[PDB]
Amino acid sequence: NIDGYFKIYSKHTPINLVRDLPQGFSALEPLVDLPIGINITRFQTLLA
Amino acid sequence: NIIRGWIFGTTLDSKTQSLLIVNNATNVVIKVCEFQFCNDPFLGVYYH
Amino acid sequence: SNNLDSKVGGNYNYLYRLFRKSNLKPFERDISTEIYQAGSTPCNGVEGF
Ligand SMILES: *[C@@H]1O[C@H](CO)[C@@H](O[C@@H]2O[C@H](CO)[C@@H](O)[C@H](O)[C@H]2NC(C)=O)[C@H](O)[C@H]1NC(C)=O
Ligand SMILES: *[C@@H]1O[C@H](CO)[C@@H](O[C@@H]2O[C@H](CO)[C@@H](O)[C@H](O)[C@H]2NC(C)=O)[C@H](O)[C@H]1NC(C)=O
Repeated sequence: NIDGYFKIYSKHTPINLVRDLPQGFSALEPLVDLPIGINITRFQTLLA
Repeated sequence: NIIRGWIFGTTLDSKTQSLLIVNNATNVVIKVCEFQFCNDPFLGVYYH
Repeated sequence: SNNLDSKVGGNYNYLYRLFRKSNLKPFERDISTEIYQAGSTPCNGVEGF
């Protein structure tokens, strides 16, 4: 989140891991830039 | 598809703005509001 | 905009921030309506010295 420009980069990799963050290398491509203009100091994920 | 989004913000309780990014089954929604978040937030599924 | 934003009794709809704990960041927007303090005392509720 820079100057309200909340920037998201992402990647999706097909894996077969069972219980760890997969060891390897990949680079995330920028997808969108949101003009949100707010204070982001904390965050929390949403689960099903 | 168990992780579906995030809450971002300094105070997630309508004293300030906050960002919701949430991928629901139909269409992902991105919103910046003085949201009044729940103490334990989630999304629920009927199984079978 | 004196033909658009001025009223003969005073157009008091146009607010600005008069107090803040410190300066804000480039293109940030402060909308907080919490009571500020000019003294070393804490302050609570709607008003105080
Ligand atoms: C974003 O929100 C955080 C959390 O409220 C702010 O941190 C506060 O900073 C002020 C600075 O004077 C302190 O007096 C408060 O005690 C801090 N609060 C907490 C809970 O740490 C932060 O300043 C905000 N950032 C911006 C740029 O507005
Ligand atoms: C996910 O959330 C979106 C946004 O709230 C929902 O989109 C709504 O869909 C209904 C039914 O078609 C429309 O009447 C509303 O106007 C839509 N709202 C907006 C803001 O687009 C969507 O239905 C939700 N999906 C699920 C699975 O509940």
